[PDB]
Parts: sequence; structure tokens; C-alpha cells
Amino acid sequence: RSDIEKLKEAIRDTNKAVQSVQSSIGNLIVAIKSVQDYVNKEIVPSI
Amino acid sequence: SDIEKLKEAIRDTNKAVQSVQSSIGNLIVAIKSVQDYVNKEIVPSIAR
Amino acid sequence: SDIEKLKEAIRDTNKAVQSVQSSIGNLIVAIKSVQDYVNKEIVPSI
Amino acid sequence: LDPIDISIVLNKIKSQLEESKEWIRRSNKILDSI
Amino acid sequence: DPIDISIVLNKIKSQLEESKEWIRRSNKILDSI
Amino acid sequence: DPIDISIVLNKIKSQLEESKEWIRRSNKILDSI
Repeated sequence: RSDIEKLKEAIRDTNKAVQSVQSSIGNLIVAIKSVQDYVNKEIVPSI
Repeated sequence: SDIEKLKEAIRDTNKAVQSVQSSIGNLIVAIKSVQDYVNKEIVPSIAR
Repeated sequence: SDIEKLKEAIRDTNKAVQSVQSSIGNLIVAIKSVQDYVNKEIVPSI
Repeated sequence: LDPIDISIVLNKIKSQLEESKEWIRRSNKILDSI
Repeated sequence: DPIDISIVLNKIKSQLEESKEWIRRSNKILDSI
Repeated sequence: DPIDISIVLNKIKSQLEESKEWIRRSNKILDSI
């Protein structure tokens, strides 16, 4: 386990952390879109 | 040292990701707030 | 060299984070737009 | 109006946010090993 | 008359694709170590 | 009487600005290599 090997695996884990964040942002898009569509298709017609 | 420089660049990158992680947590709270208002204030007022 | 590869890998990662930072800024705008619409168009109407 | 329910999506985001925090936890742990 | 945030959401999708590509470039470099 | 999330939104931008400064410092360290 050299220092170069450790630095590489540290970055690999950082990259996986960023990919999980990327996944979370994609689902935040879905969540905000769901609120928009609910307001548009359920609230606005009634009100 | 170059190894030491790389090490603390990665540690700084990790701190940036941690700040992003906190931002995402608060985004959930913001969206949840808009939801809760629609459900607890808008929907009942229309029902009235 | 291995050191040069690591340096460029971290720079690529940093750009990926910068892209995520931009996305979060735009998520704020999206949420603000829904709030504004509710506050300024629905609430007054109801 | 039966109401907004984005609990499944919000709970998935939280889960992914936690997975993200774990990966950073492992990265910092390795950096400590240098 | 309706909320339309598609402009902003489409931008976010585009920025995520760029972020994903950057991670690909990082991992590809690490693979060569 | 209306939705007020401008607070947590104005927080998010601050944590976001914090993240951008962390990437600035990281790149500054990589500059010295």
C-alpha cells in the first residue's frame, strides 16, 4: 500500500461520492417536477 | 512534497463535496416545505 | 508520471464538482419559481 | 384532492446523500493513512 | 395559466451529463495507475 | 398568509459558495505541483 496507491483509492472514493451526489440531483429534479405537475394538473384547474 | 500536495488537494476537494452534501440536505427541506404548504394550506382552502 | 496522472485526475474531479455546484444553483432557481408562482398567483386567487 | 406525496423520492435522495457521505468518510480515512 | 420550469430543469440535466463525463475522465486516468 | 423558504434558499447559496471556495483552494494546491 504505497502513497500513490492510497492517493488513487482516495480519489476513487471521492469520485463515487460525486456520483452519488449526481444521482441525488437527478432525483431532486424529479421531486421539483412532481410539485410543478401536481400544481399544474390538480391545483390550477380547481382554483 | 508532491505527495503531500496531492493529499491536501484531495482533502480540499472532499470538503467541497461535503458542502455540496449539506446544500442538498437543505434543498430537501426547501422542497418539503413547498409540499407541506400545498398540502396543509392550499388543498384545504380549496376544499372549504 | 503517476504524480502527474493523479494531479490531472483530481482536476477532472474538481470540474465534476464545479458542474454539480452549477446544478445546485439552478435547482434554487427552479424551487424559487414554484414558490413565487404559489405565493404570487395561487395564494392571492384563493 | 387526495395530497402531494414525494416521500419516496425525497427518501431516495437522503439515502444517496448518505452513501455520498460514506464515500467521503472512506476517502478521508485513506488520506489519514498517508 | 401554469408553471414551466423545463428550461431550468433541462439545463440541470445538461450540467449533470457534463459532471458525469468529468468523473469518467478521472476514473479513466486512475485506471492507468 | 404565503410560503417563505427565501431563508433556507439564501443558506443553500452560502454553503454553495463555501464549496466553490474549497475547489478554489484545491486547484491552488494543484497549481503548486
